[PDB]
Amino acid sequence: VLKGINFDRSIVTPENEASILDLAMQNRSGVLDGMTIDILNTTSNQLALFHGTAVLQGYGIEITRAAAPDVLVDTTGQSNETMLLCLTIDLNQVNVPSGTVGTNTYAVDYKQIRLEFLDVPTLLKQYWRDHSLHDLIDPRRVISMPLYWITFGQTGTTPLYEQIKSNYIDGGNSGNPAYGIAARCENFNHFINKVAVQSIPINGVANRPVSSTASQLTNYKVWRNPYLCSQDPRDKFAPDNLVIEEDGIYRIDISGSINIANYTFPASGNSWRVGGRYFQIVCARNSSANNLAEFGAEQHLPPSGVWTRRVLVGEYTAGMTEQAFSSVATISLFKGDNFFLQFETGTNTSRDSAYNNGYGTSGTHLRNFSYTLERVGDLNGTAYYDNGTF
Amino acid sequence: VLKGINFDRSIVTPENEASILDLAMQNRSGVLDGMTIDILNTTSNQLALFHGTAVLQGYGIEITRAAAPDVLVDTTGQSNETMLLCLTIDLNQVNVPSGTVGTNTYAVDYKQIRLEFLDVPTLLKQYWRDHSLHDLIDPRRVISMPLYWITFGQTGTTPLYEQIKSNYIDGGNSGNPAYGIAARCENFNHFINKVAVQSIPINGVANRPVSSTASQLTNYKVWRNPYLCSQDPRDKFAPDNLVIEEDGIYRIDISGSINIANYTFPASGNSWRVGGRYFQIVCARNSSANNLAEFGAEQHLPPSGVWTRRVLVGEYTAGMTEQAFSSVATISLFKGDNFFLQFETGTNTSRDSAYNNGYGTSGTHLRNFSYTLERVGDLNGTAYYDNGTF
Amino acid sequence: VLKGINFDRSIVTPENEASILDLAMQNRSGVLDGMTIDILNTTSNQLALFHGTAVLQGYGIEITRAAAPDVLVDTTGQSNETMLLCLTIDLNQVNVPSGTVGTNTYAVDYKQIRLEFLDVPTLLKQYWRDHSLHDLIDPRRVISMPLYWITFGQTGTTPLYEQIKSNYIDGGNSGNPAYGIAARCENFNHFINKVAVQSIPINGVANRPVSSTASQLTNYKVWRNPYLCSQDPRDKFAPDNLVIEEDGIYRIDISGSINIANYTFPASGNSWRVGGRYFQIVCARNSSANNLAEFGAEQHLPPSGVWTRRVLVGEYTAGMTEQAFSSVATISLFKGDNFFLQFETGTNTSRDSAYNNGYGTSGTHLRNFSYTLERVGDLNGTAYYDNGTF
Ligand SMILES: [Zn+2]
Ligand SMILES: [Zn+2]
Ligand SMILES: [Zn+2]
Ligand SMILES: [Zn+2]
Ligand SMILES: [Zn+2]
Ligand SMILES: [Zn+2]
Ligand SMILES: [Zn+2]
Ligand SMILES: [Zn+2]
Ligand SMILES: [Zn+2]
Repeated sequence: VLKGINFDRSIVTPENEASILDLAMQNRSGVLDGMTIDILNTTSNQLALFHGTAVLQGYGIEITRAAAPDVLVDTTGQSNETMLLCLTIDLNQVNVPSGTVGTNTYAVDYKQIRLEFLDVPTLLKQYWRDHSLHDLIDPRRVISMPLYWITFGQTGTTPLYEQIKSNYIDGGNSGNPAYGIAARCENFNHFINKVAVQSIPINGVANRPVSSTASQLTNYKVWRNPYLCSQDPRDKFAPDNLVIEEDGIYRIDISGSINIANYTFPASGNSWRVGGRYFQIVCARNSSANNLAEFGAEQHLPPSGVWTRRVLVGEYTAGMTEQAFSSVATISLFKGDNFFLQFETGTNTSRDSAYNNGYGTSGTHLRNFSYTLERVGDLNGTAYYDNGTF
Repeated sequence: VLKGINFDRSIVTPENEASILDLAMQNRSGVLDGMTIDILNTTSNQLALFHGTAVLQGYGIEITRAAAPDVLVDTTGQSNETMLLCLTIDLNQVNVPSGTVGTNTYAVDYKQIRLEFLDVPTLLKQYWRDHSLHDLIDPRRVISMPLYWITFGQTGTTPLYEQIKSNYIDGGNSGNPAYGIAARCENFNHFINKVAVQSIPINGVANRPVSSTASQLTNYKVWRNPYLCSQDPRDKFAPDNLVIEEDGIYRIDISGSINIANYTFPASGNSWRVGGRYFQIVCARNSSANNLAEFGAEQHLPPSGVWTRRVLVGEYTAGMTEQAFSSVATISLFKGDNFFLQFETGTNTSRDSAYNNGYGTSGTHLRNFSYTLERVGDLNGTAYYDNGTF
Repeated sequence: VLKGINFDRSIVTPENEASILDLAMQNRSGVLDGMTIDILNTTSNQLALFHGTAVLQGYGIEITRAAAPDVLVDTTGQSNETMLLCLTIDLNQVNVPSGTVGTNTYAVDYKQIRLEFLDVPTLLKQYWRDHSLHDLIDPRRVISMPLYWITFGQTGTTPLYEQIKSNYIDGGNSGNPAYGIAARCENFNHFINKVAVQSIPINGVANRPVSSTASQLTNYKVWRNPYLCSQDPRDKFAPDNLVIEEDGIYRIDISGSINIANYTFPASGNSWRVGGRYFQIVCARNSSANNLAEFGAEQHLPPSGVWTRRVLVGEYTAGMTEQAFSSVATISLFKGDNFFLQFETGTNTSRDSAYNNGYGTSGTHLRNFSYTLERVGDLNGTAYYDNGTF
């Protein structure tokens, strides 16, 4: 029958308002404030955490402050292991109330909530990002959120820790937690290698032209949303590739210029005319490598016929020292994909190349180059096939 | 007096949390999951629907699963008619509870909820998109959401069905249901007709250059959000025009290049110089035709002085074989409007035309052309006049 | 201990659903409908306001309609002063219920809610935009939202009023209240002054080329979201500068063309070649002046190393009459900052200038110029340092 949830005679239940808060959170779970490690109160038998608030699939969880230590987690028996400190909801457990709402003594022992140590495969099997308490097809009773990588040493030592920033809603994303910017950078200058195909380094290090003969690897300001993407973990691909952590339709914006752009000089033989040289800037996706996503999670397989390369800018050099370009596109990306940008031209400098024979500032380079990658849509349901192939 | 809704001594009512869920839904109503037709359990006297969840102006509605058939709708008396299967809320009705919260027997017969067949004019008069239970000026007691076009044949036959996808929150839009992408496409190539003004086909079919003498109508990947826009229903305008289904401020992104671009050849008579040829790419809106919106609904009239054409790219050809362009603009669009893109140039190929005299690959064409149309703002209240004219 | 908020044995409190509604409002407070001044029922002793709804840090406030006047505020004792009419929540007060839920006589005198007159410094000390009832570090018990600037004259006169539009969620922003468009304009034409550095007027008045010898100051359609930005209050900077009212990551889109663009004419001395002229379009931020934000509020100080200028377009003129450009960038902006756009070129018209020696339509100018400024991300927590410098 047709059942009302929010109607005059309805009873508003706990799952109901949890389902409402989950909707209000754009189906994202995470720590809203605090819940960071407290090293001062951390020993070889206990791990301490500061007070804070978290939302796990619409259920509000709080670590209360008093007097510190705000909370203590038992580390006894954990040694010579890398574990995940997890916040877990277990709906098979029973919450035990005590006292009364009449007196001012009502209290609850929330046995449905746990702070625990799990190994990577156990967490993955009950990770909120892949499974749900509210799931249509496979509804779960136990769900977890990883907070920290905890590396325990020998018995009697305090452990090493690494925050799982993808599970903390810190800032930059308040208001649109499941969307917004994935990656962005400030303007940078990058030397064009004398090759037909090359990636543009989008991860914070560019080969900056410094003199008339030399270029040097120089850092530039870059930012990544750890919930949406991360720098490739393999050092071969780390300067150029992003790993996508979340499926969706993304917008890619690029702008910059090609400086010291090559062309065929106007001479009497070519009727005093500029011979333009073809170049293109492409964005690309690649899913050949599995397990690139956080925790080595299984990649989300793209639909059949999915794109791999897309031209953003395709034109000829125009005989000027510097020529500007700009491009904006929406593209489908999948969890576990590599995402990168490529510059493409011919290799014959006297005939078809957009680059010259010079080096450093005297050689062809990208100048004032920048990009923004933003999640703008999801790939749930029908969209996966209708919108996911391009 | 100043009344509190969420305060210590307040009583949180059903309309209250419905108003909260409606806000959390960005004032969009629709089926969240399931509620699709069940043909196997559909006869000539009954129409079956699968289990699912829907939100109608903040009221949660559920069709429960058990044993199938999840729900049955009476089709007796319906013959030789095209009807709308609607989910309706009727606040004039009384919900009948039974049993008790003490025993485990509390149940409700939600007579305020109906699955029914309505004709187009009846649905339009109580459609959630145009009228509201929460409305300030004209508050309603009965509101409906159309789910399927149901075409009943002769007495004794099973009917034909067409899903009303604008009223299903399937995917691509979870998290920002009233906004996001309206339309997007992959890169395509389109031959420029030897005319002064022409539309660029944005609906999935382009006139692709295939040989040195010929171009052929070729499909390209395109996607449309049915809640925001649809392909024009008139075949004359179907390859080029979108119909806007929702008012708002939209962002239009375009990029591509003009290939085999025409110019005046450098000769001794013009001092060995390139004679550039003017062209422009414009976006346009037109509201002369009423009833283009879904169900033939009345168009929303734009404010006085509203724009009709906007230049996105305006420049000269530069003497190169291929020249890239890009443009991004925010524009106001109204429910019932036609939206389209136009390429504009001169008609004299030896003097002012951006196009040449060739055909197919030998003729001037758009190459790597793509666009994204996105809803980025609404036109409610004051914005209608301050932001709605451009 | 781990406390549940939305769990089976939990008690859902007023602060809880207020915290839920605040999240659903993207942490924005404001009037949702009505609450505008009622001049007809306004005397020299009372100020009247129409019925309406407002949300203040998740608490729903309503002014009820009956018979008018919907509400009356005591103006006795207020004379020869500019005051702020404020809606205030005071959690130190006690809400007084009466009657019973059994009979149909339950009512509450919400003493925690006040409509009052405050001076600018008092409002600033308890303004919702800077302080919170839900705040982690400095939780407050009293918070206010300014609705109108009320200027009282001599005793016996009705006052003058100015609506505080930043605190009214009117339209354009329903669904994404804390984000969306900050500023946008229609295409305009603007004469390039014969200087090295100049601002592009983004506030609705351009110096439009009208004849072969003259340009004239002409209005163009522009829109600003008062919650996000305002026109600079100092007349020296009013045609060009915006004041940012809210911190965040913003997207800036620009497009247009440079018409009657200057270049070195091809002659026998330069081997019949076009000598390109360098120009750049930059966006800029400046925080040297404090108190530019609404109510003269203290500016939010940017992180150390913050950007001040960013190149959007950097290239040479290409020998054509008109050359198009486009650019999209994400930038950090802070409350109290000035934001503006600059056109930059050389000053020698016979050597390095992108502009010529002509005036009006015969002189170099921006044609079909437009922009969109949009808030796309916040700068809360860690983002302030990681994302706030660029
Ligand atoms: Zn649920
Ligand atoms: Zn996954
Ligand atoms: Zn976006
Ligand atoms: Zn309401
Ligand atoms: Zn309508
Ligand atoms: Zn948008
Ligand atoms: Zn709170
Ligand atoms: Zn402030
Ligand atoms: Zn945005």
